[PDB]
Parts: sequence; structure tokens; C-alpha cells
Amino acid sequence: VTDAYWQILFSVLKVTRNLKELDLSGNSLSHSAVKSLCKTLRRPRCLLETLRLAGCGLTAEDCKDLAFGLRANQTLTELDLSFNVLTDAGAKHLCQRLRQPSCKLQRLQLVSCGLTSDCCQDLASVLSASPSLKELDLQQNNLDDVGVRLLCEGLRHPACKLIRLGLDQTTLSDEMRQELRALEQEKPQLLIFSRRKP
Ligand code: NA
Repeated sequence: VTDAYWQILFSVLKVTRNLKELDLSGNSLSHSAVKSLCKTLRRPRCLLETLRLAGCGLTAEDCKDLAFGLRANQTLTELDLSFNVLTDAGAKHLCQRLRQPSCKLQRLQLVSCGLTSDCCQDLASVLSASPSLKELDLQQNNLDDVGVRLLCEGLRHPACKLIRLGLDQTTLSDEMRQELRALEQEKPQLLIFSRRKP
């Protein structure tokens, strides 16, 4: 799918009304496509509350353009970036924006994005300073005890507001698992799920 097409597609979006959910999952988005989309997100009338970019071929550099295009947006509440090789570098660009008080995302999914323990400090930073984040899906990533313990510091922060955290506990030490279960009692309304655990 060619750049000229994308360019015209995102121009059609700016002039259609009460379009509140954009779902491009499955479409490979070139870097030209990703920059165009950053423009439709930076028009002040962007009525978009849900943006789904799962399995689109996004890379770390696309996260920079994405976080930049959302600096002046306070309407978007769902973002799906699952199934893109974003790496901890991509996740870092995103966190710098999610951590802003101006950003009020509620649901973020980063399922299967190639994240490791390296990004958990930037994630915990979001956890302990986000005014509206209620759902963070980190399933199907390679987080170990190093990373999860940094997440727990963000979870225990009295400002943290998460109610659902998708997190695979497959390779965590039993010490780690116990820390996670103790946190069910310090934060009674946080649910820690995993479709990968029976
Ligand atoms: Na925030």
C-alpha cells in the first residue's frame, strides 16, 4: 500500500466527523504513513479516543513520531501497539510522553513488543505519575525479576491508579511471585492477569 494512498487516507480522516476509533491493525505502515498519522493526531479537532496499530510493522523510530504527535492530545484513551518490534527504545520514547501530566491515557497495550527489564524504569515512571492510566498490558514480553521489581515500585506508589496489569509470571522467581501476591493486599483493586497462565 503506497505512500500517496496513505497521504490521502489521513487527509480524509481530518474531514470526517465523529470518527472516534481508528483501527489500522494488520496494515504495514511505512514511515511515510506513520508521519501522516501523526498529523491527523495533531489537528485540534481529532475526535479519536481509540487508535489500534497492532501488527503494523512499527519500529522504535515510529514511537518517537507517535509520542510527538500526541503532546497536544488529551482525547485519546486507548492505544494498542501490540505485535510490533518496538524494543525498549521505542517504549522509552512513549514513556516520556505518557509520563506527562498533560497525557491522560487510560488503556495501553504493549503485548509482544520485544520489551525487556530495561524499559521497566520508564514504565514505573509512568505508573507513578500518570493521571489516568488504568490498564497496562505487558504480556508476551521478556521481563525478569530485575524489571518486575522496578514495576512494583511504581505500583506501590500512592499516586498509581492501575486496576489491570497484564503480566506473564512464567519465569519469575517464587520470591518475585510472592512480592506480586503481597501487592494484591497493599493495592486491593489492582488485578494482575495473564492469558498465558491456566
Ligand atoms: Na501521565
